[PDB]
Amino acid sequence: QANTSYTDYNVEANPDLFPLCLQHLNASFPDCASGPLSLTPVCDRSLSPKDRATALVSLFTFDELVNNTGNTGLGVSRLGLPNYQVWGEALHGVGRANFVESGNFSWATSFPMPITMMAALNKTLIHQIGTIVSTQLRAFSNAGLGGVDVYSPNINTFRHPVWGRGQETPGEDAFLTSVYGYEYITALQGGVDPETLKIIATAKHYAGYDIESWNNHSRLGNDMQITQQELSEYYTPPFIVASRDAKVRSVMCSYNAVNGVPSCANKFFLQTLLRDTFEFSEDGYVSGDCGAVYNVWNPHGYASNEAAASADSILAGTDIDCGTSYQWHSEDAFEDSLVSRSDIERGVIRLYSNLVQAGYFDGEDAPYRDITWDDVLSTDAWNIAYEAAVEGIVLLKNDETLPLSKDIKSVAVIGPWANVTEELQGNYFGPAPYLISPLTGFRDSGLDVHYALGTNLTSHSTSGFEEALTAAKQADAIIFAGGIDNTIEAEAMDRENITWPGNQLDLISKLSELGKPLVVLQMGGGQVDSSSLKDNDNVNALIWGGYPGQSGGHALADIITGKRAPAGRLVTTQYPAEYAEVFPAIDMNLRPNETSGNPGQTYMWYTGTPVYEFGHGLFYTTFEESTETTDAGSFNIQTVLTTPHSGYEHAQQKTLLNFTATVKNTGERESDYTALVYVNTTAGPAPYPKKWVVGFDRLGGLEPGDSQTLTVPVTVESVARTDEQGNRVLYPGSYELALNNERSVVVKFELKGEEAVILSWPEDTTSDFV
Amino acid sequence: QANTSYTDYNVEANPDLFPLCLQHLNASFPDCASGPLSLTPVCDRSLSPKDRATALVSLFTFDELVNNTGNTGLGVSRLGLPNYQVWGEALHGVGRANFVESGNFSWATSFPMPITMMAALNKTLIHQIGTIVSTQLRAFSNAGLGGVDVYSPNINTFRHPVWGRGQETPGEDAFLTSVYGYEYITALQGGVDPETLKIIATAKHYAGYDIESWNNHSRLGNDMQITQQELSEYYTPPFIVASRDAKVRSVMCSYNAVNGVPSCANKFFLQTLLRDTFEFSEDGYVSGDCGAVYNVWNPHGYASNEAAASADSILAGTDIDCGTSYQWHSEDAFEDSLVSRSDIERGVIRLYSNLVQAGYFDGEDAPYRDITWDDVLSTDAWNIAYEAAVEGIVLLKNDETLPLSKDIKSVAVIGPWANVTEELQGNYFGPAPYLISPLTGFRDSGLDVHYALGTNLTSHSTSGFEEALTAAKQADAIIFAGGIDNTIEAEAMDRENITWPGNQLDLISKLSELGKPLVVLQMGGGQVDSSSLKDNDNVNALIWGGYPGQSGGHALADIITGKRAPAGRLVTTQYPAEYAEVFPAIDMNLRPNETSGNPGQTYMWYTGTPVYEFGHGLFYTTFEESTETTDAGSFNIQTVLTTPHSGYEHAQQKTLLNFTATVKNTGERESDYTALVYVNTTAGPAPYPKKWVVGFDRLGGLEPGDSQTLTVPVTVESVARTDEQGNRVLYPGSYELALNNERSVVVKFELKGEEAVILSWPEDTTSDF
Ligand SMILES: *[C@@H]1O[C@H](CO)[C@@H](O[C@@H]2O[C@H](CO)[C@@H](O[C@@H]3O[C@H](CO[C@H]4O[C@H](CO[C@H]5O[C@H](CO)[C@@H](O)[C@H](O)[C@@H]5O[C@H]5O[C@H](CO)[C@@H](O)[C@H](O)[C@@H]5O)[C@@H](O)[C@H](O[C@H]5O[C@H](CO)[C@@H](O)[C@H](O)[C@@H]5O[C@H]5O[C@H](CO)[C@@H](O)[C@H](O)[C@@H]5O)[C@@H]4O)[C@@H](O)[C@H](O[C@H]4O[C@H](CO)[C@@H](O)[C@H](O)[C@@H]4O[C@H]4O[C@H](CO)[C@@H](O)[C@H](O)[C@@H]4O)[C@@H]3O)[C@H](O)[C@H]2NC(C)=O)[C@H](O)[C@H]1NC(C)=O
Ligand SMILES: *[C@@H]1O[C@H](CO)[C@@H](O[C@@H]2O[C@H](CO)[C@@H](O[C@@H]3O[C@H](CO[C@H]4O[C@H](CO[C@H]5O[C@H](CO)[C@@H](O)[C@H](O)[C@@H]5O[C@H]5O[C@H](CO)[C@@H](O)[C@H](O)[C@@H]5O)[C@@H](O)[C@H](O[C@H]5O[C@H](CO)[C@@H](O)[C@H](O)[C@@H]5O[C@H]5O[C@H](CO)[C@@H](O)[C@H](O)[C@@H]5O)[C@@H]4O)[C@@H](O)[C@H](O[C@H]4O[C@H](CO)[C@@H](O)[C@H](O)[C@@H]4O)[C@@H]3O)[C@H](O)[C@H]2NC(C)=O)[C@H](O)[C@H]1NC(C)=O
Ligand SMILES: *[C@@H]1O[C@H](CO)[C@@H](O[C@@H]2O[C@H](CO)[C@@H](O)[C@H](O)[C@H]2NC(C)=O)[C@H](O)[C@H]1NC(C)=O
Ligand SMILES: *[C@@H]1O[C@H](CO)[C@@H](O[C@@H]2O[C@H](CO)[C@@H](O)[C@H](O)[C@H]2NC(C)=O)[C@H](O)[C@H]1NC(C)=O
Ligand SMILES: *[C@@H]1O[C@H](CO)[C@@H](O)[C@H](O)[C@H]1NC(C)=O
Ligand SMILES: *[C@@H]1O[C@H](CO)[C@@H](O)[C@H](O)[C@H]1NC(C)=O
Ligand SMILES: *[C@@H]1O[C@H](CO)[C@@H](O)[C@H](O)[C@H]1NC(C)=O
Ligand SMILES: *[C@@H]1O[C@H](CO)[C@@H](O)[C@H](O)[C@H]1NC(C)=O
Ligand SMILES: *[C@@H]1O[C@H](CO)[C@@H](O)[C@H](O)[C@H]1NC(C)=O
Ligand SMILES: *[C@@H]1O[C@H](CO)[C@@H](O)[C@H](O)[C@H]1NC(C)=O
Ligand SMILES: *[C@@H]1O[C@H](CO)[C@@H](O)[C@H](O)[C@H]1NC(C)=O
Ligand SMILES: *[C@@H]1O[C@H](CO)[C@@H](O)[C@H](O)[C@H]1NC(C)=O
Ligand SMILES: *[C@@H]1O[C@H](CO)[C@@H](O)[C@H](O)[C@H]1NC(C)=O
Ligand SMILES: *[C@@H]1O[C@H](CO)[C@@H](O)[C@H](O)[C@H]1NC(C)=O
Ligand SMILES: *[C@@H]1O[C@H](CO)[C@@H](O)[C@H](O)[C@H]1NC(C)=O
Ligand SMILES: *[C@@H]1O[C@H](CO)[C@@H](O)[C@H](O)[C@H]1NC(C)=O
Ligand SMILES: *[C@@H]1O[C@H](CO)[C@@H](O)[C@H](O)[C@H]1NC(C)=O
Ligand SMILES: *[C@@H]1O[C@H](CO)[C@@H](O)[C@H](O)[C@H]1NC(C)=O
Ligand SMILES: *[C@@H]1O[C@H](CO)[C@@H](O)[C@H](O)[C@H]1NC(C)=O
Ligand SMILES: *[C@@H]1O[C@H](CO)[C@@H](O)[C@H](O)[C@H]1NC(C)=O
Ligand SMILES: [K+]
Ligand SMILES: [K+]
Ligand SMILES: [K+]
Ligand SMILES: [K+]
Repeated sequence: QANTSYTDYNVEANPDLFPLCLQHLNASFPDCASGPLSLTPVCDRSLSPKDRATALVSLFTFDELVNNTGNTGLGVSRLGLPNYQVWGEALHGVGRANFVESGNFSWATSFPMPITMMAALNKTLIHQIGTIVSTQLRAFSNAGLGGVDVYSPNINTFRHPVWGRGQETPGEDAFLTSVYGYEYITALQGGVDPETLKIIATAKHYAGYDIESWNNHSRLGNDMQITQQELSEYYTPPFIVASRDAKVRSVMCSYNAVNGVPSCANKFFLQTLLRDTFEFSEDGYVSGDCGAVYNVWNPHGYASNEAAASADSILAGTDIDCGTSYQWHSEDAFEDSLVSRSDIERGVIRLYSNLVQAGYFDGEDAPYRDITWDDVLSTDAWNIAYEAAVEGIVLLKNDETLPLSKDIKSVAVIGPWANVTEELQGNYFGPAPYLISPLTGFRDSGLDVHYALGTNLTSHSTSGFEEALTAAKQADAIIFAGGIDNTIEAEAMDRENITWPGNQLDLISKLSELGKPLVVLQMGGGQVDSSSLKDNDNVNALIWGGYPGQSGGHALADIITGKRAPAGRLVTTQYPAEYAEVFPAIDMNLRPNETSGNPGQTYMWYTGTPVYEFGHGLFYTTFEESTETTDAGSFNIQTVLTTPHSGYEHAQQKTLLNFTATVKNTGERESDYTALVYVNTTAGPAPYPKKWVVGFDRLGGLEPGDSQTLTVPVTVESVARTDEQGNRVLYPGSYELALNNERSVVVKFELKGEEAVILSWPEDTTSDFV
Repeated sequence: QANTSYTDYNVEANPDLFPLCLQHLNASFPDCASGPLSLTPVCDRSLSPKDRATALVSLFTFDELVNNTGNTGLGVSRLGLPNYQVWGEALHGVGRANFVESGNFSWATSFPMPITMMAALNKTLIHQIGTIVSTQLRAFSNAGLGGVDVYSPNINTFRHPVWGRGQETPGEDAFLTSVYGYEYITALQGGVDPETLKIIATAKHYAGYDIESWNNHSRLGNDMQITQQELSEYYTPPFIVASRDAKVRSVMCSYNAVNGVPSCANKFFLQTLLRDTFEFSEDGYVSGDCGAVYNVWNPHGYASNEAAASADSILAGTDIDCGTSYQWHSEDAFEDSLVSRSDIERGVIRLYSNLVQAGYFDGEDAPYRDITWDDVLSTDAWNIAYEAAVEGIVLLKNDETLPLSKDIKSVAVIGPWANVTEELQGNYFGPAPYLISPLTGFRDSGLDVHYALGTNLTSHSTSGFEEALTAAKQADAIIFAGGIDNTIEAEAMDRENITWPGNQLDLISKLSELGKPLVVLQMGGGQVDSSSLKDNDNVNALIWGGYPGQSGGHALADIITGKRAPAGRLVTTQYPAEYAEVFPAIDMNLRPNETSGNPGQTYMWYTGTPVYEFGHGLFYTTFEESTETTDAGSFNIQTVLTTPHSGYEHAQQKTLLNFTATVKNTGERESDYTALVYVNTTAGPAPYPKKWVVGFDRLGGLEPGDSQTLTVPVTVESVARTDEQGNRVLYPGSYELALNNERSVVVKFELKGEEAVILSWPEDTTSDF
């Protein structure tokens, strides 16, 4: 929109937002004791949030209203209503507060990226990180340095491995991503529809959004073709959980179109599904992504100008524009009879219904107003950022080599990821209190360190190889730190292949020839094809370290020395290189299609051979896994659905059965234990998935010789399939539950009786109406 | 459904309901102190109604749930959840409680029918009647003789004069019917979204429902073709007001189809309009009319069988079935994958959310649990049923014969409506404490009364004429009581003409030849063509008495003797007879169509000459009306919509201007004064309405020589028209406001600027999908 020459947004994936949209605001609170609103209904705490917000908005002029329809809400000076910034961020830490240069409020805790947080398979960790982030956000708000809503979490799935924003997600699985959303959202908001909202969370990006730019296909003009079956079974479940179960107060509509219609103008998505099917809060608001309303016109061409784009997005259910479309074009829309004043008010009322419920109008003694800089210091000092990295690092390959023997006195630390700063933080980060590189972690370890760069991330020069081989020949062991970073994968920048960059694999190869223990760190969010390292017996160990955050280097060193033990697992598939060449990344069809050369997408459908599977991870000990009951027997679909469901809003939320096993540490070292529970079946119509996740857990601190019971509740809805119309359906037939990729424990069950619908999927009558 | 031989419901207008649907239930309250529910969340008074209702429904088995999807909810004995009857009625008084034969709870106050209540043009009267009905319903509830929801009020409009249920309505105008609805609903519920609901009201019948049976077109099979412009401008506003403004907690979906789709299976009506456009309560529930879900299958054929009818109605948003379709076919629908269990639960959760908000779970000290038989007696003793009849009687014709001069000592009281009982009550009534006929009113007046039947209502016999002509010759003055009743106009029985029945006009004609003062009472809800009486100089006076309720004869006699003075006005058009012969009553098009022989419908569009107009009524005095400012000047549409709107949810609810006039009693008797304020314009699309109502009021007790100020707020929304897509739009141009049919005061105003949409009408993408 603010471009200075011709810009084709069908190819360019970065919008050009106006400075008003990008402006940070100095935050403050309305004065309900003595200000102009003090004797008016918005300041009457006996009324509902909706009645208070409706009363406030009735006091505005139209010009005043329109100035508060965008993220940069200019306020209403006449009424003592402050400016209010909707555009906050908290992907993995406070991200878009008004950080000062130094001293108080100059930093916030930088956790690992979500892709690393999820690899821990610890739902309690995601919840605790959300509670700290929520506290830190409220500290910035009380200092005047931010608002009380954030555009987090990202609960899209990492469906295709090239995606430049997969790093922001909990991986490729809808079950894990749903649970991540639930934990992070309920932590941010301070409970499940609580008395006072702590931070308003925003589930994004709804929906069908998982490509930035691949092969020139800009997100801003992408029109993704998705079957109702796959929309219902895969592209929407995280949002169903966020809306129905976590009770999220905001959803962000995506830049892209689906089946012809931009999300923010998509009456089927916002009204028929989110509000009428997914039980979205009656007071919930939809934010457009930043420029997405403008994109309804340019470049989608769904509306013929920006005033018509604004009207179509408001009438579909986009309440707040991240942008300047509503602020600068809603008056023209009104004067051209495209919208009523009441239509424009509806979204601002919803926003302020949530600010009322967060205590914005309730004065200095309301909940969470007493959080200070000292609460940022004391929550950071818990070192949960370090704990998260320790739990989410994944061991892909090991012989005897890790943890390093007491005989290893010196390490050569080599490669582009060894000496780093902000690379540790991925994207959507604020300033950190410190950043510990892998180099620094080893320097702090008390091993002798010999550092050589060796090669840059994307280089075809061997200039630095000799210095690196020299360091390696004189050390007892070699740590090579490489992979990808946000110079390769970012917002508006998908990868065009899924191989290691530059000549990193060539230097690793030469390092493997020296007769020394060789440990490789594969960093970054997306996976790279490590088949050459898998196959090389002289590459002794391989770790995926993701984006490990402010304490990353200490976590990596502590795992490598065995001060801590790994138990993370991959939450995406590491595909072979050819996967990214053989079919278009914009093909949204999950099921294999030999005709189109689609081999099937994600661990659920892929018919090829991963380098390392979804759910792969190794330990510093051995486990023996067994169950008392390998055959859980039969359950009648009609019986399970027709008994009472005390404690659940819906019958299908009940536990169908517990997956239960005995896990014994039969090895030499204490370790945590991570478990994924997969279901597979021939029930329902072909084609059939290989399997799908129905549960997960992390057990803590199994000492050598000790046993712990694993108990994973498998719900009725977790084993439902999806019919060709998008209905969620329980089908009669044979099922198996399996522990991990190797299926160490298998529990069989049968569903008897007739098919039953558990979710009725509404017909899309709006997207193609004439 | 329960028919014993083949029944064609395309022609037959009465459903055959199963006895379970029709069964009255003994009412009781769940025990949240000591019963099985006491330790569960539905008995936790700290939670929301919705959370409490969701928690209750989660305790049920599916078979228990399904037994509570119909109006006759069987309860859940395991949980101590009582049976609960959703089918209550309170059209104009308690109507469907478990009345006992004699003594306490054997009767309730029987007010005039709505059509007579509205003719008073007294919005406070409608509210006060609702408050008394609400209090009497609560007395029956506390006695275990009723529930706490009613299928009232009827806020359809009396669009076509043949309709057998027009009597139940506030007349043909959408503004009046919207105000009636708002006042009666807020009175029933005990406020505007109050803390505790008093009685759950149900706006009915949504939508396009205004024909029973005319020319064998049964309501059960009728598929009414309505433009989006007329659906928005006329057939839905009373429901928009009921939902948005009165905050009604229930809507009843109608028997008929509109534009191919039965109302109860109509996603556009229930979801896109009522829920997504009209701000229906997030906890509100839709009831089908009694048998309506069954009719989605038989006879509409929208669904192929009763299970599919049930599933389509649930998915569209019909929460509760008045009938046995949900109770006896829901399980089949679930087992055939037509609905989920959550789909079936949604409607019962909505019903119980309202029952929780009415204090149903809150025990004997909850609000309204202290109302007893004492409160029926004390509210009845206020005599508001009498006052309503006095205020809603309409004087159509008079030459100073009324009120009767003191020289009249004897009256001949003749005709089929003289000696009556339940005729006074119209329909949807319970037992009354007493019923005063016109004959008893005159016997109580201290006039000497000579009674003669004269003729029966629908008679081809002159056998009683001689005895009536004799009584008339012997008396000083003749009162003829006639018209129509529920033997002519009823549910499942439209009129086939709009003329006086039998030979009543022949006997009046003969009585007009005797050189005595002659007063005719035209009784019943629909109008009959009284042109022969208008034109006969020897018919001295004509009164429209509607259905005037338990005290009706005292109200008529007190008007006629001048103990009270009439001020009511007609709330429907009295059309000439040929109006009911020249175009089909099932044509819903309001705008005149010369090709189809449609002359335009209602006072807003009719291009013919009424016998007596909508808004016509006479007084026992003369009034002089004037205003200081006849030109209120210009208003800019953008300016008016862009200033603040403090105290209003919507800008368009603001007053645009006040219509004000000085009204002086220039005559010799104290009188009330009634006013209709009409607007007319050349703004917006042709064709142009003749006029439409934007306001009304009733001033009280103007003594001779007394002046009062009439002040009627004209809101921005009241003068908005409707475009071809159904949007409510304010148009620039020239407007006139006019006091009454004679336009005694005219105030001009101009709107300037650009058209503005004040209500965006959503596209119907579902009806033809
Ligand atoms: C899956 O992920 C889980 C979640 O992350 C992992 O569980 C976490 O493990 C961490 C690492 O061990 C624990 O971190 C250490 O915490 C202690 C402080 O503990 C106290 O406070 C904790 C936080 O409390 C707040 O948040 C919770 C949870 O949301 C609330 O419930 C509280 O009310 C409180 O809320 C406030 O703040 C929030 C956020 O702003 C707001 O939202 C609220 O409104 C409030 O303002 C709390 O969790 C602890 O509670 C545990 O311990 C209690 C007994 O002490 C016990 O009653 C509780 O039941 C709970 O018990 C369970 O957990 C403990 C956990 O270890 C078990 O032992 C127990 O048996 C039960 O399972 C507690 O109240 C902190 O001091 C540590 O930091 C020091 O040590 C670390 C080591 O890593 C160093 O790096 C630091 O630098 C630091 O060093 C200082 O102190 C040293 C010792 O004194 C000293 O040596 C140094 O010099 C230096 O001064 C850690 O930060 C974490 O508590 C725990 N979280 C939870 C929820 O359990 C889980 O392990 C993981 N894996 C698996 C397999 O599950
Ligand atoms: C348009 O229609 C209007 C509404 O019907 C007409 O106004 C009505 O006129 C009638 C006839 O004159 C009059 O009837 C008399 O009422 C006498 C008792 O009055 C007191 O109580 C009533 C009822 O109170 C309850 O209801 C109202 C709400 O409707 C509520 O606000 C109260 O709190 C109370 O609630 C309780 O019951 C309800 C229902 O069950 C529950 O919901 C609730 O929980 C409670 O349990 C009040 O309305 C009266 O209020 C008037 O007087 C007070 C001050 O005294 C004023 O402050 C108030 O504004 C109002 O004033 C208006 O009316 C009075 C006359 O009453 C005028 O003087 C004044 O100028 C105003 O017009 C009282 O508090 C009752 O004793 C009397 O019965 C006796 O006479 C009859 C014959 O007439 C005999 O048969 C009897 O046996 C008795 O001997 C009679 O019933 C109504 O009170 C009045 N109603 C209202 C709402 O104003 C209006 O005339 C009409 N026409 C025009 C031109 O406007
Ligand atoms: C679930 O997937 C597992 C793993 O592919 C299938 O395993 C086979 O089961 C049969 C017994 O029915 C054995 O004879 C084979 O040896 C098994 N193969 C493996 C790889 O273990 C299982 O059949 C699938 N179950 C369903 C119900 O779909
Ligand atoms: C409002 O309606 C009145 C009719 O009541 C219109 O007044 C008539 O105007 C025409 C001019 O076209 C005259 O021929 C008639 O004599 C008028 N009749 C009466 C009874 O006054 C009036 O023009 C309409 N105004 C608008 C703005 O539509
Ligand atoms: C910006 O790009 C658009 C096309 O996306 C174009 O129409 C417009 O002219 C450009 N603006 C400027 C100032 O170059
Ligand atoms: C709207 O915001 C602009 C700045 O973007 C400001 O100059 C203008 O005064 C605001 N309008 C009103 C009515 O406050
Ligand atoms: C910095 O923060 C600490 C802890 O909340 C506080 O004591 C100190 O007053 C702050 N400094 C200023 C300048 O406010
Ligand atoms: C590490 O990188 C920093 C820049 O962050 C650079 O200044 C420093 O010289 C490098 N350290 C070594 C040992 O080369
Ligand atoms: C690595 O990149 C830096 C920054 O461009 C450059 O100065 C340096 O020469 C490169 N080193 C090698 C070994 O290529
Ligand atoms: C498989 O791909 C081919 C070639 O694009 C296409 O014609 C066919 O519709 C696809 N099948 C499905 C199930 O989408
Ligand atoms: C599953 O295990 C949990 C935890 O022990 C238990 O409370 C629950 O009753 C079990 N559910 C079933 C179906 O066995
Ligand atoms: C009732 O009438 C229907 C047609 O409406 C017919 O199908 C059915 O057989 C009748 N029932 C009986 C028992 O005659
Ligand atoms: C209601 O109570 C009466 C009196 O005990 C009893 O005769 C009748 O069977 C009960 N049930 C119904 C359903 O009316
Ligand atoms: C459902 O209602 C019938 C009566 O119509 C009754 O016999 C039956 O017991 C009820 N079912 C349950 C589960 O209560
Ligand atoms: C009937 O009502 C009166 C209240 O007027 C009360 O005193 C009496 O006890 C009641 N009769 C019975 C038998 O309950
Ligand atoms: C009036 O009708 C009643 C009830 O039909 C009848 O019993 C009575 O005799 C009639 N009165 C006269 C005066 O005919
Ligand atoms: C009027 O109808 C009644 C009842 O059908 C009949 O008994 C009576 O004889 C009729 N009277 C006249 C005058 O037709
Ligand atoms: C007038 O219509 C009624 C039904 O409303 C009918 O009984 C009567 O025969 C009709 N009169 C004539 C003269 O056709
Ligand atoms: C008038 O009626 C005719 C005949 O039914 C019809 O074709 C025409 O469309 C109608 N005109 C309007 C404006 O509806
Ligand atoms: C209109 O009349 C009402 C009722 O008296 C009054 O409150 C209001 O202020 C008046 N408004 C104008 C514009 O005069
Ligand atoms: K492949
Ligand atoms: K009679
Ligand atoms: K006519
Ligand atoms: K105002």
